[PDB]
Parts: sequence; C-alpha cells; structure tokens
Amino acid sequence: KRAYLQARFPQLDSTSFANSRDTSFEQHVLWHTGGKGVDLVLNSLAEE
Amino acid sequence: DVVVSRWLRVTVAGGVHISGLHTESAPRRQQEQQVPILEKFCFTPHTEE
Repeated sequence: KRAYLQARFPQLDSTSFANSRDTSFEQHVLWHTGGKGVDLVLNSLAEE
Repeated sequence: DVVVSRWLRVTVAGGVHISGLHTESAPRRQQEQQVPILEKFCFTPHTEE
C-alpha cells in the first residue's frame, strides 16, 4: 500500500507514511512535525 | 541511563516508561516564613544634644 500510494501521488515522500495497525504513528507525526503536531486530522479509527 | 523527549512527551529510564505527564503549579505559599532582622549601620557620637 505504501508503494501504491507513492506511485499514485508522486509528491509524497518516505517521511509522509506511518503505520495504521499500531499506535506508532503518534511518535512519527510528533517527531517529523517538530512536536507541534498537525492542524487537521481525519480519523476513521478505533478507541486506542 | 535516562532520556527525556519534550516533543514525544516521554521519559524512559531502565524498565520504566512515562508518557503524558502533566504538572500544575503549586501555590508556593508556605507559612512560618523567615523574618530577617533588618538594620542600619550609622556612626553615632557619644555626646548627643
């Protein structure tokens, strides 16, 4: 799926992907954003 | 060894791991506060009128 998204959307980079099966994406977003976070979030995910 | 990450909000040391620690200021007011003796130091003659 990472490969497919990269193929369809060239503007994305290796740092614009995280993992949706665990809660590891929080650390990714916080690290790459400088700790500020994100402005919009679109969340079709579960409790944890 | 211990590490602190403000960005990720994590503190890891050995087997412990703390995330999302929030701290609120205490009033800082403590009773029985010290009462220093304040004084001046002035030359004083012997014979005053």
